[PDB]
Amino acid sequence: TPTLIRRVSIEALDIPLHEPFGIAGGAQERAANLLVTVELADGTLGFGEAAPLPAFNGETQDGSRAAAVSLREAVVGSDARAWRAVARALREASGGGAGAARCAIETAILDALTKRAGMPLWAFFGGSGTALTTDITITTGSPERAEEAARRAAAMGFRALKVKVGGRLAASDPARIEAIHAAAPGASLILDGNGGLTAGEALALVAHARRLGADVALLEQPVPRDDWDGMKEVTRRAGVDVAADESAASAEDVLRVAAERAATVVNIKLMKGGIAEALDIAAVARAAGLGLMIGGMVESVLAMTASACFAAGLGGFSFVDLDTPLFLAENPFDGGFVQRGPALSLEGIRAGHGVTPQ
Amino acid sequence: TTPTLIRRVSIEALDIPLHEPFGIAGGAQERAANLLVTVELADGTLGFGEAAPLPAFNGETQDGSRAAAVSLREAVVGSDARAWRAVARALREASGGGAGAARCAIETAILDALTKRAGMPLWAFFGGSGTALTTDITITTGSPERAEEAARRAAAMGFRALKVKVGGRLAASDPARIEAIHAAAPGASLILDGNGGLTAGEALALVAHARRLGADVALLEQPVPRDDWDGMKEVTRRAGVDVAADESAASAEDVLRVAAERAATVVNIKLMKGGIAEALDIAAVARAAGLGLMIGGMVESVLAMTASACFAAGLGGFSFVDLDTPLFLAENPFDGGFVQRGPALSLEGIRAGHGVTPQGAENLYF
Repeated sequence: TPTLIRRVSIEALDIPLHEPFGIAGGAQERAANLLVTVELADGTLGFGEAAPLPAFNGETQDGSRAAAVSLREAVVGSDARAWRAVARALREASGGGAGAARCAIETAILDALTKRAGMPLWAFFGGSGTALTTDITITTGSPERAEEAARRAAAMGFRALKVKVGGRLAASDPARIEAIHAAAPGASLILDGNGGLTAGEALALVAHARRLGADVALLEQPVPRDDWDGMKEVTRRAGVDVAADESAASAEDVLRVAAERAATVVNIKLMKGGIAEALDIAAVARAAGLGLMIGGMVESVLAMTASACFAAGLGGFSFVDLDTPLFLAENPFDGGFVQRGPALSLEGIRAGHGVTPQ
Repeated sequence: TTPTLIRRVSIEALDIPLHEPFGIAGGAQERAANLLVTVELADGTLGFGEAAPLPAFNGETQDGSRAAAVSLREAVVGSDARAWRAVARALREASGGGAGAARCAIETAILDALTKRAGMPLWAFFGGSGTALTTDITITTGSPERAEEAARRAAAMGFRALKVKVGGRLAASDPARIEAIHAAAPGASLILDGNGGLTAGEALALVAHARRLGADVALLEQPVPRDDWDGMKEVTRRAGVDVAADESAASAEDVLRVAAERAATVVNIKLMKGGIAEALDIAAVARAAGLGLMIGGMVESVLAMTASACFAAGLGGFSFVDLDTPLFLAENPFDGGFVQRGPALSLEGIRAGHGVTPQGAENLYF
């Protein structure tokens, strides 16, 4: 059987970070990710990315590697056509953990499966469209640096801006939103708390934004997941859409998020629990009445093209937050999406997710 | 020219004789009055689908479905088969969520063409969790004698699960019907299917009867009508066995509600109620909500049935398989599909699409 999985290889994917559009970078961070290569018995190669992020859920580069080395056995000798069974077997074999290693494996599998079929991964997911419009992140920091980044972004076509708020440097938030809004007044704002706010603090921030004139399109995970009360409060009161990220870790979370009104939008990420889980979270969310958002960790072109294919294929996504390749200094890959400012195009992808290592 | 654009959709009569009429709660089908939909791609790939509307189930007819497909042609012809979800979304919107059987035919024919030209079996497309299923078989309305008979024949062929139709014109039969069945197939699990032609009162009593005869009633299926939500709730609470929503679970939305209201513990998913896209969403909401999954159908040939088996076996996770209508048809106008060995359905020989091919047509180009 030409689809049996023959080998799973794992190597470093260390990709330097820079600030988009020229600006002064600083101390030089790197995205410490992994490239997973799945090889079928007929020689087909599929490709996936593990982008673990410690600050999001404690997963790490070496930990993901050790994870995939372990899962390797449970995958080798299985049929790639049995993709959902393998994803199940991966889940059982990791105790439900190690979401980024499993994501890399499932992506590599589906990439191999669809590319040998002559099929684009966007079509596999449904091909509702091939075009997305992404937001771009305004990196935390000065009121004056946020001004300049809002300015540059607007200059390259970006009309939707995701602004990190709270936590470290939170006293500056009001000034930041001031400067960003005055710099890019035509621009839409996503206020992303990453669980860093009290309910009261997030309300005051939205209220200040709107009194300025800013179109606040969305308030993202303002309070921590365990603050169900804060999530319900903010959703009830904000008068804008509120997104669950941490509060939407499973399909069972989105039923709860729906039934309690803890948010109106779900941020879905492939890296969190893999493609099988993410496909279920999206159907439950759409059934339950909530808006759909596609996101990611700090991902190269490979993992983001994959997310793009999922979102474009499934259709019906209101928010797209897939800007991470703009923050990368190098690109070790051929193919993938085509970007024109916020405009993302998958028209050109004809086989799997179309990304291949140079 | 893009190979996967839809150049032509045909629709033709698919009339297959039933040996005996297929009796449900107030409804007999004496012919399967279905349609065959053929989608042809620009590269020449043919994809095949089946509309099996069942008037007695939800009011769709052969001719209603035929006219609906024709009205929908523009949402289909000239569209890319790679965009199957956009096509289903556009059929669903131009239909208002009606015309389920026509929409299933079309999405089935598109997916069939998309996968076959790609050399991908449909069960693989759906997830490939397995390639084998075990079907129940149905003991349809009539005397308590032709049921006694039917139950022994099924038990001998290997059927460990029996679905007994109940209610309607002949509901005095049911209590004895179930006696004659348990005695003849003592190893057999039972599904009592009401097709909404009962009250709660009856449903619960009819269970209780069966329970104390020693019968393993494994499921009570939709005993009350679709908009008796209180009755579904009551039977789910007091029955003591699993309850399936069928008529009450036509959208993923209904399934969320069925879960939250505790109106069933099981969902009967059919490709034909709302098409394949609707069905994918319902399966996910159903496992999310903790509901068991049942894969069922209308009165379908080998074509729509194999599509369903590819769906259920690809997805994995199904507790009930009720895919037994080809057993009731006096002919099989198709080659390929699942291989059947009594209750056993095998999909291993399906190499591309659903593997089914046929052995005046409405013809639609542009």
